[PDB]
Amino acid sequence: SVDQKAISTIRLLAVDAVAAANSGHPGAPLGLAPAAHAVFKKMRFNPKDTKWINRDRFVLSNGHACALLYSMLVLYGYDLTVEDLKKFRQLGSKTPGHPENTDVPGAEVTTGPLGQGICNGVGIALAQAQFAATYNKPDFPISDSYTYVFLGDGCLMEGVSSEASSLAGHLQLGNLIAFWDDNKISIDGSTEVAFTEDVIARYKSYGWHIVEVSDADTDITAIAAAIDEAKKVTNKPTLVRLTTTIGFGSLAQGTHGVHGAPLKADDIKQLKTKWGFNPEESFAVPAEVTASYNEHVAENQKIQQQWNELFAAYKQKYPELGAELQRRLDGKLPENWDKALPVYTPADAAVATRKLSEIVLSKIIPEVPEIIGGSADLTPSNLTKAKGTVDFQPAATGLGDYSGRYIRYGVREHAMGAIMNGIAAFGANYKNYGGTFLNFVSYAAGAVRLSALSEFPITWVATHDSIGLGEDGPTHQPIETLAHFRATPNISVWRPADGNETSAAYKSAIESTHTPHILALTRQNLPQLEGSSIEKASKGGYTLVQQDKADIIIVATGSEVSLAVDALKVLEGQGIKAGVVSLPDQLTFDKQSEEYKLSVLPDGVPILSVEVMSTFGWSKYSHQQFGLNRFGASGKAPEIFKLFEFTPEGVAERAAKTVAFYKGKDVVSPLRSAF
Amino acid sequence: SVDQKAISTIRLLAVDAVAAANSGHPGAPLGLAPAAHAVFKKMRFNPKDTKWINRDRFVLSNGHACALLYSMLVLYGYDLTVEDLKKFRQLGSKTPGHPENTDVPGAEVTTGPLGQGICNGVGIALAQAQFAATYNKPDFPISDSYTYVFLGDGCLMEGVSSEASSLAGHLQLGNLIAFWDDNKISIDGSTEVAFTEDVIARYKSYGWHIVEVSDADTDITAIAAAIDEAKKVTNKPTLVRLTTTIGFGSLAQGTHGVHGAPLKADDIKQLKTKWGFNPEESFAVPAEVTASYNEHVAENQKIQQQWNELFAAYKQKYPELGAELQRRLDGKLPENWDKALPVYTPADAAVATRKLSEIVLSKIIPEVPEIIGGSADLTPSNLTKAKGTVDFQPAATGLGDYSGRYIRYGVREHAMGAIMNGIAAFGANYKNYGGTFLNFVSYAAGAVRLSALSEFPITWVATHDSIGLGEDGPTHQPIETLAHFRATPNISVWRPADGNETSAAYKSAIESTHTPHILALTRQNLPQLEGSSIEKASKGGYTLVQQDKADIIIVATGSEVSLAVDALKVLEGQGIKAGVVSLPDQLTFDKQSEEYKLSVLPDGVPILSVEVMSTFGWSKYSHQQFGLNRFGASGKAPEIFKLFEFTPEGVAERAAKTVAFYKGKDVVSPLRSAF
Ligand SMILES: Cc1ncc(C[n+]2csc(CCOP(=O)(O)OP(=O)(O)O)c2C)c(N)n1
Ligand SMILES: Cc1ncc(C[n+]2csc(CCOP(=O)(O)OP(=O)(O)O)c2C)c(N)n1
Ligand SMILES: O=P(O)(O)OC[C@H]1O[C@H](O)[C@H](O)[C@@H]1O
Ligand SMILES: O=P(O)(O)OC[C@H]1O[C@H](O)[C@H](O)[C@@H]1O
Ligand SMILES: [Ca+2]
Ligand SMILES: [Ca+2]
Repeated sequence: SVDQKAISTIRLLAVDAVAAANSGHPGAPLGLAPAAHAVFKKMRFNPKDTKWINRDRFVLSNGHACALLYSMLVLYGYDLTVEDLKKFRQLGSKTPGHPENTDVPGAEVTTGPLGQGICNGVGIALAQAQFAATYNKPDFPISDSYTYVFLGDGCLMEGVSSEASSLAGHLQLGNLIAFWDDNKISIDGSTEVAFTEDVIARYKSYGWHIVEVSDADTDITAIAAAIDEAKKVTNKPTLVRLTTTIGFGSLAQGTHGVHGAPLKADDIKQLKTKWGFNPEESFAVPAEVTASYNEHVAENQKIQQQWNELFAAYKQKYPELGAELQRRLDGKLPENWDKALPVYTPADAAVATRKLSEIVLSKIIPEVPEIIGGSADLTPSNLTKAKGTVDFQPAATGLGDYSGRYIRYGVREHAMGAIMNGIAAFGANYKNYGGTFLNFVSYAAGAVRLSALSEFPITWVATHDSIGLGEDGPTHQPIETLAHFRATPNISVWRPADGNETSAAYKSAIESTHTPHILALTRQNLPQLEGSSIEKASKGGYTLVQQDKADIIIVATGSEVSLAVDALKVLEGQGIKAGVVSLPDQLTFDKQSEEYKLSVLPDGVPILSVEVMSTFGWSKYSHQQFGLNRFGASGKAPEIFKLFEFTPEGVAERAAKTVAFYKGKDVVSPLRSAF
Repeated sequence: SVDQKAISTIRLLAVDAVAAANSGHPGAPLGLAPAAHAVFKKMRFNPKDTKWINRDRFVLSNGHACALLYSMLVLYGYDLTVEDLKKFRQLGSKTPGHPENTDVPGAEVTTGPLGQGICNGVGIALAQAQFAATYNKPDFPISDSYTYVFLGDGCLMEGVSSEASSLAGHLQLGNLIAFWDDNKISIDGSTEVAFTEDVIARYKSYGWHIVEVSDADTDITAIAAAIDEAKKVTNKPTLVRLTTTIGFGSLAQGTHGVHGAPLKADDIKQLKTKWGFNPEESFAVPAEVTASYNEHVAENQKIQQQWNELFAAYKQKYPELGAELQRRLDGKLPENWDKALPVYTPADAAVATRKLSEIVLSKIIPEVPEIIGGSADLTPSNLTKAKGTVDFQPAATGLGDYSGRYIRYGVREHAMGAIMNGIAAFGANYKNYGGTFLNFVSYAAGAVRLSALSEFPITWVATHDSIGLGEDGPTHQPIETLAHFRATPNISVWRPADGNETSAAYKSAIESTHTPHILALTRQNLPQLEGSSIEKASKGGYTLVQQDKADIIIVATGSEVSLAVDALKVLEGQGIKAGVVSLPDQLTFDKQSEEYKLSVLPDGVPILSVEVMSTFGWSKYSHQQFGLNRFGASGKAPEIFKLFEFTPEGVAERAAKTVAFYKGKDVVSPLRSAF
């Protein structure tokens, strides 16, 4: 049949791609080709419009199997060709060894790090439910799409998927349909060696619906029926158990050897002949298969055409919502939304930057409907919920509604991070955030790094940033955390000092389209600074206190800017003139012009950095660094600052030593380099 | 009764400690006091010998509840007093806001970051089973101890606990007995808002035994009986569901408000009067309670006395095993064990450092019985199993035995990290390791940081360290990873260049008693270096190529040392004389004398670093840094190195630019500083 020919075509494209690269993973593509064929036949999508907002989404959580995904995209006429398949895993190609959303048309997210994709799918489904609740009206199903996810045993072993699956079941996300590749093989061999849990029983315990397909090597009728069944269960996410043979068809099927290396050439020959293909030919695409797939594309394009007319009619019937929806689909924030950002003067009271963050959110959430977010069980500590908003919950619970804007993530930082990536991936201009203590953003590093690589504008509201949190002690106090994330490409790490800087940090975070943000915020109160503004802080780094005859410039962030200002006064009594630079985001600063940066960190003057955590990175901006390179302590915060000499006098002492160290020396800006 | 008085004493000590600090968590201590009383009465321990190897272990995974733990330790006469309780959460005290094994007598591990403790308990239990299988003989139950863990809803939400619980069930760890504080409250309020899964059904799906105690506020008879029942189930870990009221007894019991802030003074008064205590008195310890607890200590000390005689008799009956056991309990490695480390010459073949690591393990595992370890489903890629060894599995499976030495962790990096901490915490000189790709050590950051804070000598075998891995691409290629861990206090991050350096890295890792190790190892082959040795590499940094008239010194690690040596030859043709420094571990180097360090990185010469990942930290050792501060690429590894100009010519160009940049300048060692 044509369906059988399509499945063979998919299998052999994937195998041939791996063969050409002499690298990659043929096993899961061989095992999952029937399911991929069946799922894509049920999906609504336009290969010529990858951003249609009512498309079904597909996520390959077992991203090593990407030769399968690329084969589907090629067969369906996405902007990816057989010539691209021939360049699988080759430098600069459109077919990298794991799928990257920035590079691969039809890759919704970046997968390969196990466990992430299923969580991303939870986030796509969460966003779809919130979006539909916000916009759908009687006779106007603006959003009614599904989220289909493939995942393997490795994803099921990774704790992040447990977190997201518990939460998805709680949230009754009925438009999520996941498929477990139940092939009983991982890299170390049989799953009997390490993974003997009853997966199905676990998923039932989360409140998921289950469908089992006992012969997923051949039974596409049952896979299609499983999808139909899942669609009828509107209040539970569904897990479809696909019992497959890894490497189905290979001489080496059902073995770990078929997981992650190219097949032998003789094996590929016998695959081709058993399935009616020419063993002398590679990258065959039978015209029957193209025709069948094209029929499905044409039908999907007519569905999108009708959706476009539905949307036009929606804009007439619901003028205000229609304009809002249009704006969001155009990727534009509300005009002058930023006029809602709070502004402060030096006469205003001292405030913790966690509380300043609460106040920002309180003002901007009503102004910008595409902002949603939550906390990982730290809502009253991170201060991440705007008073008067409703939680995102299924209405059946009585605890919220899908139109809600505040997500109770529970104690699930890693899944929160990956779910945020999924919400961003949904599109529609979602600007979403997640709160935890800065030290526990580290629990989510797997996902955070992918926010950066995937270029998603997600935001971490990361409070309790330092030893300033006090008594909870060294298990809670960041040391390495900012260095880690600043050393990751494409992460803005804002550490605002005061009210105006906190508003600049949010302006950046919400306006972002390609760069994730971490906002490092304080437990303790900080004064409003003389010289701060949204305008200046928006440059990432700026001259707070200009001193034309400076003996030294002190560069600082966050809670240490006020400390630097106080140290300036101590230094004046010692006959030393200091300037102060505030550096609320190193990435934003780095992106400014060379001349702007040199106006902040000029030649001819020693520069001392002050920040109460690792000194790593700080030599980019300073000659000497005063930081904290040991773990913290459990005590009242001011006593910890005193212990480590982060006091006006301690900073002044190190500033005076720095001035003395450079006496008789020629000093150029830390911004200078040899190459 | 005396038991009722003990429970009230525990509750009120905990409440009074929080009150004195005006900080901390009274709710879970109030709810768990009955269970703590019951468990400690069943436990065998010696307050005067915290390291007795056959003690039962207790772990407080919900570490915020530590006022409870400290109260138990005080009541039982550990080296912790009521005066220490009065200094709860105060700078420098023995009663920090979360328990720290380095500081608190009777704290087996450091908890507070949720999810970690239960995983640590899995590791303690894994070690106990391996230890017992290794040493026990007929009539010689050298090891027969239990591992008791308290955990809350937060630990159950964290994915790391799912990973460890799946694995513990697979491993049939019958001496693990965990207790869930089922109080239906977390920081964000009712667990109904975020955590509605059927926990018990999930634990059954992992192969755990369950006991439910419906009134754990009062029913210590049922809690004791649950322990007895758990002890009869020898092939399953047990979860005991303790249905409690958070803050039991408080006016605010059963609310989130009682979780994490001090009680009101009037609330504490009514607690005291309801329980027969003086509301005017704080830190009361009724002498009846002390007497009852002392009886249990005296009985436990007689048990340890008899164990000591058993051990003496064991050494007579089993002379070889007895001497081995003695040596391990003395904390000493075998005499001259390091003579088994492989040594190489520059005439030997090029080898990947992952393969050199395999070879080291193959030689030292037979020599050093206290080495055990595993991989997170990457055994044939990390090369972490010595041929001929048996896996750690329950014999019932036929897949291994508890005497085995190789652990199949599955795709569970975070739990692997926390389990390693538990194995180290068991003691008996265990030197344990865990393999994954370096980029996915980041999944385990929560645990890795605790290895450092807890001072545990665990080892990560972290292969595929860079763009050198090639085709798997940027989702797999570390950039930020070494900077992150080097910026964490107390982590040795070894990046060996060749065979001799790899042996030095293992010598350090195995000899360690207080410092975790990460060994960053290559996929690709590297040459044996002229000038390397175990002796020199053991210093962390050393002069590989000395050049008395150097125009520049190139400092490098790992795969980039050979690159630097090749660049030296290119520079010679340009009339530039270079020296080369190899810096296999920055922490070990930093610990050398100032004079030694200056012999490696002298004044008066420009120094260029070369390492194919983040430049963060490198200014400690260099004036200019050539690194990789963007994500990688999917392609053949040599082509990626060429793309980013990590070639002999690219290094030479930057070296020549560095020499030119410092012409006419006075250059001092990067090791110099102003303070
Ligand atoms: C977080 C993470 N850890 C480790 C790996 C390395 N890795 C790639 S695939 C795989 C396991 C393969 O098992 P499974 O998901 O069952 O895939 P299948 O063998 O069925 O193809 C591992 C451990 C990874 N990609 N991501
Ligand atoms: C990894 C991590 N994330 C977040 C926190 C902050 N935190 C401390 S206790 C807690 C939750 C309390 O819930 P539970 O464990 O049920 O404790 P109980 O309220 O019953 O005392 C949270 C989120 C933490 N300590 N560790
Ligand atoms: O005063 P906050 O810092 O907001 O919160 C106090 C504690 O309450 C919660 O357990 C938090 O995790 C803290 O440990
Ligand atoms: O050749 P190796 O790098 O050891 O392993 C090749 C692949 O096989 C496994 O999926 C690994 O995770 C890799 O992606
Ligand atoms: Ca599998
Ligand atoms: Ca709880």
